[PDB]
Amino acid sequence: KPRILLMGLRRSGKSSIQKVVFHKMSPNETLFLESTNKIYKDDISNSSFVNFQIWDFPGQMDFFDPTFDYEMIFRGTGALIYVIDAQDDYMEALTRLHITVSKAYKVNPDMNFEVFIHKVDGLSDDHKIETQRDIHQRANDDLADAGLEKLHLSFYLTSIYDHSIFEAFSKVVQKLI
Amino acid sequence: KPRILLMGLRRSGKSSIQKVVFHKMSPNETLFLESTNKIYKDDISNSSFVNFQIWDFPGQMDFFDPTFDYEMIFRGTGALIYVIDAQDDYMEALTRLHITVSKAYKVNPDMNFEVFIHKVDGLSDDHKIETQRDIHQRANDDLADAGLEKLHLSFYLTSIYDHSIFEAFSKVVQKLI
Amino acid sequence: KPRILLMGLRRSGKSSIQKVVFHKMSPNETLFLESTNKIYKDDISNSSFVNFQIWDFPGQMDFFDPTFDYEMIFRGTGALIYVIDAQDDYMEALTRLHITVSKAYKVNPDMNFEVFIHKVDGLSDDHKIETQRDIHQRANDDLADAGLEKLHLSFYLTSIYDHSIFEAFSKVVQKLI
Amino acid sequence: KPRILLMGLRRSGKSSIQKVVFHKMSPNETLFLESTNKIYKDDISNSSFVNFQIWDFPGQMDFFDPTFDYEMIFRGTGALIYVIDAQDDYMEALTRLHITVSKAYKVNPDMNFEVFIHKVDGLSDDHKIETQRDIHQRANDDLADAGLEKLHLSFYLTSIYDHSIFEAFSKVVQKLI
Ligand SMILES: Nc1nc2c(ncn2[C@@H]2O[C@H](COP(=O)(O)OP(=O)(O)NP(=O)(O)O)[C@@H](O)[C@H]2O)c(=O)[nH]1
Ligand SMILES: Nc1nc2c(ncn2[C@@H]2O[C@H](COP(=O)(O)OP(=O)(O)NP(=O)(O)O)[C@@H](O)[C@H]2O)c(=O)[nH]1
Ligand SMILES: Nc1nc2c(ncn2[C@@H]2O[C@H](COP(=O)(O)OP(=O)(O)NP(=O)(O)O)[C@@H](O)[C@H]2O)c(=O)[nH]1
Ligand SMILES: Nc1nc2c(ncn2[C@@H]2O[C@H](COP(=O)(O)OP(=O)(O)NP(=O)(O)O)[C@@H](O)[C@H]2O)c(=O)[nH]1
Ligand SMILES: [Mg+2]
Ligand SMILES: [Mg+2]
Ligand SMILES: [Mg+2]
Ligand SMILES: [Mg+2]
Repeated sequence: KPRILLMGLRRSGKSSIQKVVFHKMSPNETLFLESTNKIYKDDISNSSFVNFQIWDFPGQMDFFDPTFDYEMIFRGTGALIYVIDAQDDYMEALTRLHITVSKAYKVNPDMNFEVFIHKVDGLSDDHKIETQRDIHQRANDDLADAGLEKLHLSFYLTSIYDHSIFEAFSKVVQKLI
Repeated sequence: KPRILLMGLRRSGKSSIQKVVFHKMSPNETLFLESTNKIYKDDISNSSFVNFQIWDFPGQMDFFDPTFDYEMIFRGTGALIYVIDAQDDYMEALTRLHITVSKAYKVNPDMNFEVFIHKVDGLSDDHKIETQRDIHQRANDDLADAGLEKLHLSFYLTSIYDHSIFEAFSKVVQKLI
Repeated sequence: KPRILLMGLRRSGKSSIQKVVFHKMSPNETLFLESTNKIYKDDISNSSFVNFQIWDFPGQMDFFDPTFDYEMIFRGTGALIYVIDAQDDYMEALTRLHITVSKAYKVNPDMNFEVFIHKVDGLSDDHKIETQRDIHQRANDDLADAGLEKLHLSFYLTSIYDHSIFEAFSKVVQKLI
Repeated sequence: KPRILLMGLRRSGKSSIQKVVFHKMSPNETLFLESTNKIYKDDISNSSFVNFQIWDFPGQMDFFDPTFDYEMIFRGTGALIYVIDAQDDYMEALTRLHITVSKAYKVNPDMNFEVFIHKVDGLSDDHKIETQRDIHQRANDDLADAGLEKLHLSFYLTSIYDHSIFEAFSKVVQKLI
């Protein structure tokens, strides 16, 4: 069944997203989530829903940890959602995005890359658009510099406090089935 | 006990309607519903509610599939709700509506025919009214051409994102008890 | 423990009130409630809540049914909530209110009489006030004519679609503890 | 694991806060909470949340009751949340706040003192600010008079009817981990 990864720096909102979208958590409650220290493999198995697996990662996985066979993980992955906290400085997020998608694409160029520009409830509508544009351009420029123009990133403006996170996650799922 | 069918093209919103109205699903969650591949017979049995059965059909049932005795099904049916996605082109929906209600009426002319012009949260109020008028007129004209003027269609403007789907489904139930 | 009765004509909203306030029912779902045909004794027993019993009656109890010892019921009752559908004609409701409270007061003049002018979500704010005034004056005039000036009615404007039903029911409970 | 106390006069909203934030209670339902007569020790233990213990106290603990070793309790306490009903007169609340934090600080000067100026949904925004200022100044002046300038109070404007209670409680938790 399709496997979707949730990756991104600590505090970007990965666990909140899976809890709100798939486990009926109120967004307000997500403030009390513990920081994630083990990969959590969430089987969306209910007989009425599309069936797929979501892997909620600890933020900022260490690609040098020999416990983690990232190549094997990526070869079995249909989509990688990279979550960026739009309310915070995102230069490190952009660096880690690049490292992550370049490693994934090299082993599975059929993977879909989905960038959630997240926590946008804290931004004005115009600033959401400017933030997406800056992220889009910087991320694509980094890809171009590395000879990875053919690696396509899709961008989404998301918040757990409205419909947008559900719409975004649904678009990601629908591409895989 | 009364039997109500949910029919309509794939993606019209049948399963969403039954989940939101009768199973406490958030409308946002319905984005992740699987396409329905078997008739689901939902017994509304709770001791505090009106008791009736809802049959959630796969979209666009094949009237030529010999596994399905539609005449027998219709003879035991009190109401047929035909769901139309108002945000999409509805010419095929209108064709299939006509085929469906004409077949049902021929075996059970006491059946109530209930047309949910659905997903109206994506329409302006004026466009909702124009869409209902166009559907109403086209559907009635098709009935007239087939000599089925006495077959009455009732029309409802519905969305899972507000009270309207509950109000509509309640009106359908109340007519049967 | 305190006993509170819910009485009123059929369809006034008695069962909706108890379901929404004490059983987490969405107001939208109450459209599908069956008409009540037996007294339902609801023990509010949760260890965190005030403990009391709510008796949800069939609408328009028959005072002439010899199965029902209304005097005994009233002698054990702390408050009687009489629910009136504000969206409907309320002349019969006023007649039945009078009959009900006069019978109750005669056996238990310590009972509290609480009139919920209900379903006010369908009224303008000014019309809510005029409706309460008309009900208040008519009900008190009927009491005066019967020599029951000392029987006090309290009036509340309520809806299951907002905080008002909770506020009203809380006021009734607080008077008893 | 961190221990957080909820203290404050009766009816200030302590139990409502813990129920709404940590037990999915609707704010409307909190109207029916019983007055608390025993300390309730609530272990926030879910494997996805920060793990800590909340002690919901009866309002206005009696420091002279020999059943209660307040010094021992305070020595094991990371934060003390003192809840003040902003809609009510708060002179007694301020007196009891002072007594409480001075006793706590004397045995555990590392404790965090968190004052929730609560029920602010009943105040205008400007009156919220003036109420916080008056409470802040009066509380600090009392500390200064007692030679307790180094005892720091943090102030929060909270309501169970919006995000503010969640935000406030989250800030308190985050300071402890
Ligand atoms: N304003 C706002 N805050 C959000 C949003 N999504 C998550 N948060 C907040 O962001 C914080 C961190 O969320 P969390 O899901 O734990 O992040 P994470 O990416 O799983 N962290 P880790 O990698 O350490 O496990 C929480 O306080 C949460 O409520 C959002 O859309 N808007
Ligand atoms: N905007 C909007 N979308 C809706 C509404 N009702 C359903 N949807 C969406 O329509 C899509 C299809 O819904 P679904 O209930 O699976 O349709 P179905 O008619 O059961 N399909 P099938 O016949 O294949 O089983 C979902 O993404 C769902 O969220 C509505 O009122 N508004
Ligand atoms: N608009 C609106 N409708 C309401 C309100 N309360 C209840 N209703 C509706 O009124 C109808 C009847 O409700 P119900 O609770 O069954 O009434 P009842 O007084 O228990 N009837 P019976 O005496 O026959 O058992 C339902 O369709 C319900 O949704 C309200 O505050 N506003
Ligand atoms: N308007 C409003 N009312 C609130 C708020 N928080 C609590 N309340 C109300 O305040 C009342 C008392 O709440 P409760 O939680 O029992 O208070 P407590 O401090 O635990 N009392 P005790 O010390 O006796 O146990 C309830 O009616 C509750 O609904 C709030 O933010 N706003
Ligand atoms: Mg996490
Ligand atoms: Mg379906
Ligand atoms: Mg009833
Ligand atoms: Mg309490």
